Amino acid sequence: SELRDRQAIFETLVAKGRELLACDRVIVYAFDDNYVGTVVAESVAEGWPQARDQVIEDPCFREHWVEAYRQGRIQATTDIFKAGLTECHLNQLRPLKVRANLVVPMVIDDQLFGLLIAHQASEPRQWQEIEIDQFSELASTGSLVLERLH
Amino acid sequence: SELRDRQAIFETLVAKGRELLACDRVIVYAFDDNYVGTVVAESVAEGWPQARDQVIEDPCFREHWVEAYRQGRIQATTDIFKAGLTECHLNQLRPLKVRANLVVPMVIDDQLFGLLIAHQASEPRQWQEIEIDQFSELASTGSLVLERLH
Ligand SMILES: *[C@H](c1[nH]c(/C=C2\NC(=O)C(CC)=C2C)c(C)c1CCC(=O)O)c1[nH]c(C[C@H]2NC(=O)C(C)=C2[C@@H](*)C)c(C)c1CCC(=O)O
Ligand SMILES: *[C@H](c1[nH]c(/C=C2\NC(=O)C(CC)=C2C)c(C)c1CCC(=O)O)c1[nH]c(C[C@H]2NC(=O)C(C)=C2[C@@H](*)C)c(C)c1CCC(=O)O
Ligand SMILES: [Mg+2]
Ligand SMILES: [Mg+2]
Ligand SMILES: [Mg+2]
Ligand SMILES: [Mg+2]
Repeated sequence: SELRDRQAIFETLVAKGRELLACDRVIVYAFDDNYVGTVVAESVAEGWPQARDQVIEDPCFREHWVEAYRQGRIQATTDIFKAGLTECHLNQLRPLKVRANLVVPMVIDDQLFGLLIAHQASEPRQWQEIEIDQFSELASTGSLVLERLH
Repeated sequence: SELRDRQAIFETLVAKGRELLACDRVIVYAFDDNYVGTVVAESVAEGWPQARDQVIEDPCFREHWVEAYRQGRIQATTDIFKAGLTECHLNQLRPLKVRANLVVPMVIDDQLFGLLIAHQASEPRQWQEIEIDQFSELASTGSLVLERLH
C-alpha cells in the first residue's frame, strides 16, 4: 500500500539519519492538510523520551514557513535556550529533552510533505556544514524515492 | 510489485549518484546465485556506450570478495590501466569504457545484493574521501529502503 511505502521510507530515514549524525533522536514530522504535525517515525537512543505517534499542533509552519521549506529552507539551532524562542515553542521541546536541532524539508512533487528533524538531547551542538549536507541529502533521497514509487 | 519498486529505487540511485559525482556513468550491478552480475540500472553521460542490460560474469567476487563487500569493502581505482589487471578484466570493461571506477556495496538482509558503481571513462580520477562517503551512504540508504519496503 502507499501508506506502507511511505512508512518504510520514513523508518529508513530516521534510522540512517541518527546513524549519520550520532545524535539522540531523528524523526519524521509529517503534515496533514492543515500542517498539523505527527511524529510518524522515530529513531531514538536509549534513555530519551519517545516522540513517536505524538501529534503536535504548531501553527508556525502553516502560518509562516510552508513556502520557505518548500523552497529548501534548512534550520539549525545550536542551543534552543539561546535562540529567542517563546515559552510556547520551548514547551513543545522540553518534554523531549531537545537542546539542539536540525530541520530539513521533505518535498515530494513540489509539496511539503513533512520535516526530517534531528535532536541533540540535554546538550548543545553546533551542526557542521557537511553534517547538514548529509542530512539534507538523506531527506532529498528519501523524497525522490517516494516521488518515483507512485 | 517488488520488481517495479526495485527499478524505481535503482533509477533514483543511479541518477543521484551521477549528479553527486559528476562522473560519466553510475550503474546498479545486481548479483544472482552464481554471483553473476546484471547491470539493472544506468545513468550515463553523452557519448558513452550504454552498459544497461549487460550480464557480466566476473568470478572474482564469489571467489574472493563477497563477504568483504558485505562488511563494507569498496574498490576505488584512479586508473584501471595502472592497477595490475589481467586481460580478462580489461576485456570485460573495454566495451563500456572505464578509466577509473568506484565500487560500493548494496547489502540487504545481511546479504550482498549488488554493487553501486561509478565510472570515469576518458581520464583517471582520484576519488576523494567525501565522494566515497557520499556514494557509500547513497548505496546504503537505497539498500535499507529496499530492505524495509518489503
Ligand atoms: C515555528 C517552529 N516550530 C518548530 C517546531 C519543532 N522543532 C522540533 O524539533 C520539533 C519536533 C519536536 C518541532 C515540532 C520549528 C523548528 C520552528 C522554526 C521554523 C524555522 O525557523 O524554520 C515556531 N513555532 C512556535 C510555536 C508558538 N507560536 C505560536 O503561535 C504558538 C501557539 C506557539 C506554541 C505552540 C514558535 C514560537 C516558532 C518560531 C517563531 C516563528 O517562526 O514564528
Ligand atoms: C575482481 C573485480 N572485478 C570487478 C568488476 C567490475 N568493475 C566494474 O566497474 C564493473 C562494472 C562494469 C565490474 C563488473 C572489480 C571492481 C573487482 C575488484 C574487486 C576488489 O578487489 O574489491 C577481479 N576480476 C577479475 C577478472 C578475471 N579473473 C577471473 O577469474 C576471470 C575469469 C576474469 C575475467 C572475466 C580480476 C583480474 C579481478 C581482480 C583480482 C581479483 O580480485 O581476483
Ligand atoms: Mg506496492
Ligand atoms: Mg559518516
Ligand atoms: Mg510520483
Ligand atoms: Mg525486508
